[PDB]
Amino acid sequence: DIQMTQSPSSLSASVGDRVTITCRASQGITNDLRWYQQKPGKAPQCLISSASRLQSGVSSRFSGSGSGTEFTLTISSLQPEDFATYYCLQHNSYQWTFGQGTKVE
Amino acid sequence: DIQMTQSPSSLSASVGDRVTITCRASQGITNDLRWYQQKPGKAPQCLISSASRLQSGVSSRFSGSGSGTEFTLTISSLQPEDFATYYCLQHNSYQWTFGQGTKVE
Amino acid sequence: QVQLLESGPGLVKPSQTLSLTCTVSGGSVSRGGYYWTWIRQHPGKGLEWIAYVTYSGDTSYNPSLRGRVTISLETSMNQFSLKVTSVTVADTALYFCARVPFYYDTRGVFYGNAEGGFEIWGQGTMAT
Amino acid sequence: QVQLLESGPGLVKPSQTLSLTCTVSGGSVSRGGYYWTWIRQHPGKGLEWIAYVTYSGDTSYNPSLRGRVTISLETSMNQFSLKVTSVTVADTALYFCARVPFYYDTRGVFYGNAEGGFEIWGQGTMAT
Amino acid sequence: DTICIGYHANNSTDTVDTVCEKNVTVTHSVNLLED
Amino acid sequence: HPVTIGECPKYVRSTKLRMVTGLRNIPSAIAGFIEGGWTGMMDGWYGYHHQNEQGSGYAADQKSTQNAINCITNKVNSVIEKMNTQFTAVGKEFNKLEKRMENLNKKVDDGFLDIWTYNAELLVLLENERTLDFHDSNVKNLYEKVKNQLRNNAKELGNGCFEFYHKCDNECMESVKNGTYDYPKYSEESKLNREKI
Amino acid sequence: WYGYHHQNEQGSGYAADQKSTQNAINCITNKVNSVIEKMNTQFTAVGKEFNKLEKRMENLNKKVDDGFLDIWTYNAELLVLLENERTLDFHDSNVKNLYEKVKN
Ligand SMILES: *[C@@H]1O[C@H](CO)[C@@H](O)[C@H](O)[C@H]1NC(C)=O
Ligand SMILES: *[C@@H]1O[C@H](CO)[C@@H](O)[C@H](O)[C@H]1NC(C)=O
Ligand SMILES: *[C@@H]1O[C@H](CO)[C@@H](O)[C@H](O)[C@H]1NC(C)=O
Repeated sequence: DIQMTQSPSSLSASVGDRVTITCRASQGITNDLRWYQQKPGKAPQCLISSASRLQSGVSSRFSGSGSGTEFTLTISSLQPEDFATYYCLQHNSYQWTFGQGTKVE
Repeated sequence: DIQMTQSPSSLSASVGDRVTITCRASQGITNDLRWYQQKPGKAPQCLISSASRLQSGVSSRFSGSGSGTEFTLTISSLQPEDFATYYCLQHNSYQWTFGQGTKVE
Repeated sequence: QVQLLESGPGLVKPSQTLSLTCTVSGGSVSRGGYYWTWIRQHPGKGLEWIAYVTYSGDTSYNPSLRGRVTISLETSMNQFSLKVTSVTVADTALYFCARVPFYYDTRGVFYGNAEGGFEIWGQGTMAT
Repeated sequence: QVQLLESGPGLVKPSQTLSLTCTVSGGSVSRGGYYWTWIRQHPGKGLEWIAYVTYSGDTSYNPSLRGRVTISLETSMNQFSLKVTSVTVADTALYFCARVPFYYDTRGVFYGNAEGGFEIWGQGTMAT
Repeated sequence: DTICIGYHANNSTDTVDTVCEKNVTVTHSVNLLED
Repeated sequence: HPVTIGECPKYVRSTKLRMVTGLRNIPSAIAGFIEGGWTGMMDGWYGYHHQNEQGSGYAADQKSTQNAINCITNKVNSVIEKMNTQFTAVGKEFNKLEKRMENLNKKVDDGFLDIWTYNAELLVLLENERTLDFHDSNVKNLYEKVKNQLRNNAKELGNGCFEFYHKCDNECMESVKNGTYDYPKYSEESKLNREKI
Repeated sequence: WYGYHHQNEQGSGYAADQKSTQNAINCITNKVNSVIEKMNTQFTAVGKEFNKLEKRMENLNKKVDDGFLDIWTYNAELLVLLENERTLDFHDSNVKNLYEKVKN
């Protein structure tokens, strides 16, 4: 069971600031991480797939990097529509584990 | 010890003549012969490397040919600045032997 | 324009069968290269993965939920289903069905269409 | 503009040590793909090869001079040196240092510069 | 008693464009363009 | 700028145009070409690493490196020679009542230079692929040559390497590296060491 | 695109190699992107008209318009054909390098 540690679990920033959400892995996740964005009263959508690559319909402000155990999700500039809980999901193993969630505020 | 026999050891020609300097090998030298040229009071320079290929800064009058035991160095037209001793050096083996030297006159 | 539509019971007694279905509209569920996934979320908590299914046949379920839940792929009616047995207090959640693609494909070199490579999600149903 | 400059004693007694060095200026001696070679010429006679050294560490000598001479590559000081022991009458010669490249390269597809593929020579030092 | 078949690698950071791959780091390269 | 007089390079609308004249830079118990490239190989592009009783060291193959240099030099020379972009020397001016000929001149000047930019860029990327495949084939043909020389006297460890069943000295290692190798001399010792393993 | 079929005591089934298929997708998407991006055909917007005493410039304009379009047609067809051939060899080498990996 690859258990996923995501920090910081509570985050607060203003409009125009830059934050970095880091998700840490127990075992070695070889570029098999999906970043999610769950806005309240809305189904989650994927922003980053394969730990670095932007999805379609997702703006270029979001970025992902990292390999192995450590991964980073950087938002370049927070907008007022960037109020959501962010999750990290691994799919290297056949059992998938989500992160506990980082809610920006 | 791959021995170099180079003929003719004394050569004389006028301006505009064509000569041919032949260097013979004991064992089989497979395109690993360097042709040298020292003008009196001057360090030697390489004319032909890999037994056929002209070096840089060397005019197209000089030419080299041959494979195995027999090699030839042909000067197409002797100029007055072509007064030098000509050597053949093998580097097929790890022990390199120079020729005895052919001084054109 | 492939959409996932969920039908749920909405009210089940404890120690019963929670039968959920996720109907795929606008596309086929019988296409290879996707994880037909079921994700639940406890109220006031985070997302929890349950199971997936693939038209090849592979199914993977959570280690906390190996024996309890089962996931099936109804090829003929264009839907996939999740059935939860022995419903408890912790089983009430916001259930999402998803189509997680195998590969990152922006042009449809594998998928065949540009909208094949997209991760679509169900809007969510609530079970109690 | 790589130049090879030689420093020699110029006067050695018989049965002594001839310390010859060849300083490479305008380039690096710590570049692979070259034979850092030492050629001597007896006065009124022909060219005689003495030794070479590479940056890898390959080293060869003349069969007449296997045990007497040694060649070294000073990577930090950008030079290579030849040391001759038991100097006799036949050791009095005009000594040349040279950079014989491994490959015929007029373009620098290996060397990296068009001037890497060039065979350059020292002007010569005289030992008696 | 081992022998092996290998190739050249160094500290060069020359990046080239292949058709199916971008920014391929190569050991040696030439520039064709004057800017 | 397109308008050049004298002995001048041809104009392309390129920001970067680099030819591969080498292998891929993949750095890295010294194993062969499956694991990666050798940093300690410097005297060539292709070569060998031997380990035996006397010593261990890298030895480049000068013949295959020389033939690779011979094709790569001709590739760059053909890139230079095959471009026949014609030089613009003046630039033509037109008055207010010659707009159709002005647009035709701009169409020709912005068509030919776009075509030659495409041709130069396409030739560079295609022969970059051909160089990067040619180097892989040149390492694999060297491995196949050492395999065909060694035959059943060698145990492959995977990873581009051979372990001899018999015992070789520098002169044997140096013999596989050279093209001459005596297979029936070490055949019986290879049979005895293969039966024990 | 590439993968495995296993037969043993427990069961039999097909399993895809997602890493080699993803790297093959990574070159094939870049091949399609390079084929789209490299063509720089300039757009004709109006079409020029000429009178009766401008036949030489009329023929020159049709020569330019029917030369550039033929050149870019040849360039597009040749690029698509060559990258089709490289794709069909790339997939064969990707299966063979997978077989060589399982053999090694
Ligand atoms: C590699 O190292 C050498 C050592 O001096 C240096 O000159 C060269 O610039 C380095 N190359 C790169 C790309 O850093
Ligand atoms: C390649 O490098 C350039 C500049 O270093 C960069 O702009 C570009 O995004 C890179 N492309 C890829 C695919 O990494
Ligand atoms: C190298 O090759 C030559 C000719 O190909 C042969 O005569 C010689 O025995 C070989 N081995 C050594 C160690 O020189």
